[PDB]
Amino acid sequence: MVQRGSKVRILRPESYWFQDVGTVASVDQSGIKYPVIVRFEKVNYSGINTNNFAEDELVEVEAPKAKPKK
Repeated sequence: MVQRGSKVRILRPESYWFQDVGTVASVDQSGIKYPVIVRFEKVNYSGINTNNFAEDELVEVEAPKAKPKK
């Protein structure tokens, strides 16, 4: 589940930030090309920092917990 704060991988071959984990800034539910907003640290050929992606084009890859079960 992609909430505000969860980091996800980018699966958009068009996005300069392919194969990189960004952070979800906010989720808009009204009708846009990318309901979920993602943030990055690097830039691209256009010189951007934040963009918008769809949840289906993102994978959840947060730092796993170091404690399966005691």
